[PDB]
Amino acid sequence: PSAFEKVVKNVIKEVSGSRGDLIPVDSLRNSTSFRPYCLLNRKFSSSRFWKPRYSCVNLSIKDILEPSAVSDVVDGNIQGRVMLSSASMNVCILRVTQKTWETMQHERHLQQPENKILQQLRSRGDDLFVVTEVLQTKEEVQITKMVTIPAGSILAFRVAQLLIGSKWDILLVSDEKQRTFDFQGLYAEVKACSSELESLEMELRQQILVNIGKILQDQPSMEALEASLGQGLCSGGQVEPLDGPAGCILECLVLDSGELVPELAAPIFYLLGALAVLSETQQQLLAKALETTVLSKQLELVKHVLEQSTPWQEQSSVSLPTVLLGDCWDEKNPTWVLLEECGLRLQVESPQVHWEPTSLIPTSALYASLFLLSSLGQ
Repeated sequence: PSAFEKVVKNVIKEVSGSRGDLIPVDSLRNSTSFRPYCLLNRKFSSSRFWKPRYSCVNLSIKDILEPSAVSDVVDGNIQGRVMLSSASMNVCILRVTQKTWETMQHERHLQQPENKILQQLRSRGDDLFVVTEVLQTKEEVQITKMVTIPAGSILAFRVAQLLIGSKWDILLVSDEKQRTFDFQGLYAEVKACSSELESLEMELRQQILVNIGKILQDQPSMEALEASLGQGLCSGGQVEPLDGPAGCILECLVLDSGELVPELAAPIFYLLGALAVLSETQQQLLAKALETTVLSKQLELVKHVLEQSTPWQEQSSVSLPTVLLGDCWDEKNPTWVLLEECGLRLQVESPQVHWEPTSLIPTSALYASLFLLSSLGQ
């Protein structure tokens, strides 16, 4: 949360919606992408405890069906005003009624001859969502570096997964199971995964670690890596070789031909997703600790924060064994920042951490990342 993630976290927290998942916007330069009726894709989701970043398809919805338009954005419901941490800013929300969704679901139907993007997306198994309610600004606001935010700038949005095939329809109710085209289970997932890694050759492991530690400093490598893995997996066939440390890992999963080994590549697809959700500063600091054992502690602390925050709906608090980290626990401690960039606010006095529901998804993966990376090196 550098500069502009702060005012967005204020607005989504004060008037948070108990009707559905209110996803926050990330960059102010990308806010136009997430307008109502617009489209976003998210990669495959082989887990329940997280769902990686929603990425913008850079397309609306009137252009996937037959006749073009979308229709129009309805429901200006001005959010009156908010409190900040000048200091008096009015925001507004833009929604599209399910009535207009269902008439346009019956008015226009799917455009079949779409193979440019619709086929590039199903080729990987990616979920597809439409932006269904959005929260934008009314006032041209100037907040303190000084920054200006123009009228209509979007600050958060609600999405609706839609599935394809014979009929297109919208999922206003977020069913995490249908695809487009407790902690007991969490440990069950990440331990079932770490099983298929505990059967790998020794220097096989250490090569993937250092190569992952290499692409830990460069996301585009990871995005393409996560891409090749998803393309080759739920479709089969041959994967095109890749360069850089993205390629040096890829070469560990193609047989001799370009075809992947599922028992050996889906788990790295998994770990990859667990790294997808991390913060830039977060994944960077994680890169230097791969070659050490100071992951088991990080694992064990994070295991704590999630084993003591159950049930995961109520804004709870947890105390942590400061004694375990060895080093003086403070604002410049590794595990402090891992959890702070994880969306939690910490303090030295017990209870040390303040766990929110917003950070179940990120903290989830922070455990998984630490579980598997620590699982390679034993």
